[PDB]
Amino acid sequence: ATLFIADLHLQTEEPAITAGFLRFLQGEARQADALYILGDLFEAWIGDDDPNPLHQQIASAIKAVVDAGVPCYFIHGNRDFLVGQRFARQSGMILLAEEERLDLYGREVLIMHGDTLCTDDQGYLAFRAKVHTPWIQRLFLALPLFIRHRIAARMRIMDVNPQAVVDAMERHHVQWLIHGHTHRPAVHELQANGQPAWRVVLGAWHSEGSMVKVTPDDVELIHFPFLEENLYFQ
Ligand SMILES: O=C(CCCCCNC(=O)Nc1ccc(S(=O)(=O)N2CCN(c3cc(Cl)cc(C(F)(F)F)c3)CC2)cc1)NO
Ligand SMILES: [Mn+2]
Ligand SMILES: [Mn+2]
Repeated sequence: ATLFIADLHLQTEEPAITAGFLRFLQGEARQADALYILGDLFEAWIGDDDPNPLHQQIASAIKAVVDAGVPCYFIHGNRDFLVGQRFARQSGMILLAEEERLDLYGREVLIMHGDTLCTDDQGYLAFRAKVHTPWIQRLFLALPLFIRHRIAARMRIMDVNPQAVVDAMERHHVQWLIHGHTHRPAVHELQANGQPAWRVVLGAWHSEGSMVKVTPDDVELIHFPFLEENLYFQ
């Protein structure tokens, strides 16, 4: 099976989500053919030179999955668009483009974070265009770390446009799309390329975890607890 997760929004102040993700990496992920992280792995990112200990803790845990034979892939979210090749090397992850078409057991599947499908929010899309401009990213990353941290602290949900969904699935000629961003886990039926098509949405990790599991036989949207919930009787 191939696994998809997104919208964990990991951060120091939410250790329960981190512990849930570490358990996921040490258990479920080790049995997978591959693990894809469709953006918003971290609640914030100001560059790969950040000494935040959580970053190294997460990189080591993902690296252990990769070393166990499970390739891991990352598409950027709107929270963590500055994740770069240094973190890719630390974690063993492979960075992918904003849209990718996958062969999953003979099923062609488009994957993306999902924010680019929210074409009704033109203000957001203009902000996105600016922070994805390479010369702007370069200038921001050149600032001292302490300045970047102040900017980020100081700076501290839209849904998809149905026609943007059809356009993306016809551009890639797929009948299956998996994304996150909207935090509304669901399976939507539509029509694309003259045939029934499906859009599968991941959940954010709020109280419990969420993943999509693709097998040769089906597509599974799965909700599971962060920790081992030991039975006990009354
Ligand atoms: O979860 C969700 C969220 C719902 C959708 C909300 C969309 N809005 C949103 O995401 N905002 C946002 C805010 C702060 C951060 S940040 O703290 O990580 N960090 C990033 C780098 N960043 C920067 C970069 C560059 Cl290049 C240039 C500059 C500037 F401005 F100084 F020039 C700053 C400083 C701030 C990241 C994202 N959807 O699924
Ligand atoms: Mn998110
Ligand atoms: Mn997002």
